[PDB]
Amino acid sequence: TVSAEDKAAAERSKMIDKNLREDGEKARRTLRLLLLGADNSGKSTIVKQMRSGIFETKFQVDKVNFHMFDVGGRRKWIQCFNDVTAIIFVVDSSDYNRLQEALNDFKSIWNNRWLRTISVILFLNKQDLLAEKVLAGKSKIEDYFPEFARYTTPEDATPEPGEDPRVTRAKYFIRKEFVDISTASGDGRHICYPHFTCAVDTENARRIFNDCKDIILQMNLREYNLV
Amino acid sequence: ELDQLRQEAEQLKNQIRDARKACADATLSQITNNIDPVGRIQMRTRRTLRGHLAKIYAMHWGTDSRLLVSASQDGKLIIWDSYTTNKVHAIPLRSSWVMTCAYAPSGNYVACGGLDNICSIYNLKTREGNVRVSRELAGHTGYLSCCRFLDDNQIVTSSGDTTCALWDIETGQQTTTFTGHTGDVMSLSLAPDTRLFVSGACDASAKLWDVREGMCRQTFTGHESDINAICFFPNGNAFATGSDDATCRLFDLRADQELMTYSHDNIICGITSVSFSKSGRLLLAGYDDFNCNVWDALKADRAGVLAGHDNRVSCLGVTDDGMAVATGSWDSFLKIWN
Amino acid sequence: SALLTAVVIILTIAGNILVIMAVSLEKKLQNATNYFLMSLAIADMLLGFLVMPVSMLTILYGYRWPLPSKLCAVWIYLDVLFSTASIMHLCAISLDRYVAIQNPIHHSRFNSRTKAFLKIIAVWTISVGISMPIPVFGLQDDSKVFKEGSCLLADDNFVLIGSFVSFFIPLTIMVITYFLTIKSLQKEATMQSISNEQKACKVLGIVFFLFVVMWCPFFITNIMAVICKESCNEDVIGALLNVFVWIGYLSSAVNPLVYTLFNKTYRSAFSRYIQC
Amino acid sequence: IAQARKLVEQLKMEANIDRIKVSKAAADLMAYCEAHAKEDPLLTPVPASENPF
Amino acid sequence: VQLVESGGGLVQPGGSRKLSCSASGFAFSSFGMHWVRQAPEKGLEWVAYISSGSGTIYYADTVKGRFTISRDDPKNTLFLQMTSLRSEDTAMYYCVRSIYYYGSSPFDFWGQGTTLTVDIVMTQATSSVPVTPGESVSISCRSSKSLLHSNGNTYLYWFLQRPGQSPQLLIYRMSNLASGVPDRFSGSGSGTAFTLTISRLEAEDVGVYYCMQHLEYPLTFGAGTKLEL
Ligand SMILES: CCN(CC)C(=O)N[C@H]1C=C2c3cccc4[nH]cc(c34)C[C@H]2N(C)C1
Repeated sequence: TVSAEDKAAAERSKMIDKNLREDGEKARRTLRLLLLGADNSGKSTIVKQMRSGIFETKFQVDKVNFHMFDVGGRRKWIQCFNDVTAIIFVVDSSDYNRLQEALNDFKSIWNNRWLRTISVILFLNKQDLLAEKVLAGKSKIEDYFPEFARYTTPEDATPEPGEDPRVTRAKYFIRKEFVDISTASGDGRHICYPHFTCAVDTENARRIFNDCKDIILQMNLREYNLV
Repeated sequence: ELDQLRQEAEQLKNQIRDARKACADATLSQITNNIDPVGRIQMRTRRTLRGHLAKIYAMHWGTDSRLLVSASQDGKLIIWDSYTTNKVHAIPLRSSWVMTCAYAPSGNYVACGGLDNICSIYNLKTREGNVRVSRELAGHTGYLSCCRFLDDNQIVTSSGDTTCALWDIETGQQTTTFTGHTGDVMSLSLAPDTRLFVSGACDASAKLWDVREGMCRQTFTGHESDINAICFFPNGNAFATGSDDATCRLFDLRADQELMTYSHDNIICGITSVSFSKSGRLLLAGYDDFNCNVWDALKADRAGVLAGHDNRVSCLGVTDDGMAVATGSWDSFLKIWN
Repeated sequence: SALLTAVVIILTIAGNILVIMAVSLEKKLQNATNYFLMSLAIADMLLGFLVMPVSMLTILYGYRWPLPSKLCAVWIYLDVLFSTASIMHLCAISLDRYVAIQNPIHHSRFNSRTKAFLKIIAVWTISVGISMPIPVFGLQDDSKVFKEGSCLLADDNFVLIGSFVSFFIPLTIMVITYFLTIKSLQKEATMQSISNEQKACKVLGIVFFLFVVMWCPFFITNIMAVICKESCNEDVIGALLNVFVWIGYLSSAVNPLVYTLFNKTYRSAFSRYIQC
Repeated sequence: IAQARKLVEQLKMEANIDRIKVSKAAADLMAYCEAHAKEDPLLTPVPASENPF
Repeated sequence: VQLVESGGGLVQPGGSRKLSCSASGFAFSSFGMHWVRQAPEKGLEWVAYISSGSGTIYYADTVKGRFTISRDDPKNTLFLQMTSLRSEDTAMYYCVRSIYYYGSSPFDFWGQGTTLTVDIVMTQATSSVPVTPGESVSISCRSSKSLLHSNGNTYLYWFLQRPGQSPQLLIYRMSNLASGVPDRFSGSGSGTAFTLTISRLEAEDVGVYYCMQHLEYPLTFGAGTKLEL
């Protein structure tokens, strides 16, 4: 009870399915990331290794492969990116005036209900600019932030050789405030990876590959019932 | 002087509140009390459509009531035959992020759009046996949220730039621009006559527009948060809306006021989609709890539940004949219920 | 008395059944990894219902055959097949975990839900081949499997070669994998990442020790008997083996609970069904 | 500012519109549903022979 | 869209030959392809079919065991190998393209043809009807078995061959009209009885008209009716 033309239509449908499956296999070989910044960040120059609605960049390290997206063309469109591997957030360390605005933006992203299981890599840019302002002594962080004066750099903390004690106290002070928000909210689901960078630095791409290797390992321990 | 004008604006709003209070003679509840209840409605899944490898954002039904289109974030658009569950066509898209899809009344064309900020038209019937892009429409400065076709050469679009537009496909340019919202526009519905349309926005308000003269006839308020869905009653004299405050409301064009609200204490999640049956007796809604609830429009009592998804329900549709309902989800599947 | 043996049979059937129900009545547990676990469960439940009850009757009846004389080979065949399968599953779970930990990105790229089926086919195919000679060369000569009503194996060449292939080669692979996996987590340590790594090391160790303590005692004493002639020691040797085989069966009850409880989702599901 | 005087004109346009009482509007919608009741498949299940699914 | 065919000539009986068709202007891979022949003073008869993807191949009983069909998708070519030739094989061979999906039109385009010199029964009784410009005419076809199916579709097709040229589709599935065809033509019928009506007849409507069935394989055709001024 079946037509000759009906059998031929079913054969066309099966061929369409084979092509769709092959395209899906190509995707599981690639990793996707989202870039967020405030325009004084310098976010575009972060990846010097390689290169209106949306902009894209492609790069590769050690045979693994990566793609990055910036929607510079946020409450409603952020829902689409709930399956990305990680989110990269950039801030300018030297601007004391705009620091509180940056902290408030980070809290909203960390506590968003569609981004509960996504980890964040934090980049603190313009670390050369911060050093000259601290040494010059004209501008004081204490005026913008009252608690800085009653602060001591951690006892076991170690700084790179040559850096003045004053810079080590100031750099450690700014890193601590962002990590505090991360500890306060989501637990057992997501971590923040914090780094300090400069425009000349060329090692940014290696650092992202290393953080992704940690993100996949932690999920596998969860899948196998070990943790 | 600016302050003086602001006082004049408030005085006019005070007069508007008084006029709609004078027309509140009775309530919909007191008129419909004697009517007998609908009963209990139970429906079953009759078909499941499998093929998409990622979450589905939109769907649309053809006027024939047998063919449908679906859009997914895997970068593909598929046309399906509901009766035999066979795939007629598959179309590759240049940008992965797509938030809307439409089917022409003639059946010769389909349209799609998203974060690219462009609406693209595709020609289904041509010699050479392939589907090809016919025109690309550009000019909006924000993401495309919805699109519907008046005819083969007319389409209306909504955007995140707070504006709506009417276009001529052959020229590629906008005949009219509709402006007045202070928040992003998320949804659009066209009347059966095709002489008027309604829009919903994140400012928590809905406006009615005349297509020929590019003007706003009336403005409606009442919701406490963003409106994500909008639909028109079959007669054309009333409409329904859904919001992230967990309630749905019904408004009347001639009275100029809200008639009823549909809500329950247990439900705390937002509403993503809305639709009506052919008679208009039943209202169907989709929620972020993975379940769809059926409501009696006249008496505001829940009548049934249709839950078949392991993720958020994103889209809903009813056929012109009235025989079946279709649902889409972030679980990558589409189901047909009767 | 003999009723104590009964507790093992009731527990194995009940525990294994609940694990099958959970994968069936939950969708968060529908990964390829959970499917291999369900295949292991089927083997342990069957051994309990079929071979393990027949063993008890032998206790009360003095090893005489209440059942017909010509069916002894069928009983011996089923035990070798079901038990060999369980040991083979555990070795594969160990080698898949190592690749996940050492190379986390490559494992994620090639887990396709087709690789689970390929692993299940190989584990069952190896077992059927080792079990198959018994009802082929031994069955024809009925005397080989009977000792004055003993219903015990008599071959002195199958026991030696078979024991090495089924247990000793799998045991050696498990020991080398364990040393490599623990060392890999330690180097990463040399943050939350560290505590999770420390909890995982403890869980892997408990599972390895259970396998060695349960199975090794029956197998070592069986091989020692064949080699010895005048260091045999007579009656006690035969008695010790009867007690040890029951201890090995108990592993079947323990294996389902150990491989599933450390996950919170499993504990919640088991509770609801038990309350029902 | 031009914006304030453009908002004023729109508010005046919406004020001068005829409106009808709620009873008439509700009574009209109830009438439409009663008339088209027998032609809705979802409200009353159709026989298996008629169903295309 | 163009289909060009070559490889033909005189052959002695018991010989072999290969015929080739070249395609341009369309997507060759997505379309199924067929072969048909017309004897020196007779009518159309089907020979073989190859599906897109090369999955399904079907043959007429007369040519089965002595003929093979193949396709080369990269080079856009189709071929027929013929062996143990007999006198009955003399005819003109054509290539036809067909696509199958809901709402599709099969048998839309036919090639010019090459010449070689070496079951449901469909009946159209009228062999000749005289005609005048400006008048309405009707043509009728009858079938041994009903062409209506439980799906609700009746499978009958109509074609016209004007003098000196290949056949052209006019109507598909009983009532539907092909693209680029004037609205004067119309089709109506019932299972086992069918009619095609032409109004306002004009010159360029003169030729032989044929009816075909696509309900089951083998595919069969009627003898044909000729309209002459
Ligand atoms: C059927 C019960 N009887 C008859 C008294 C037994 O003698 N059974 C014992 C022998 C066994 C054996 C021997 C050689 C190789 C092997 N590979 C796997 C096994 C095995 C299973 C193992 N079982 C658990 C115990």
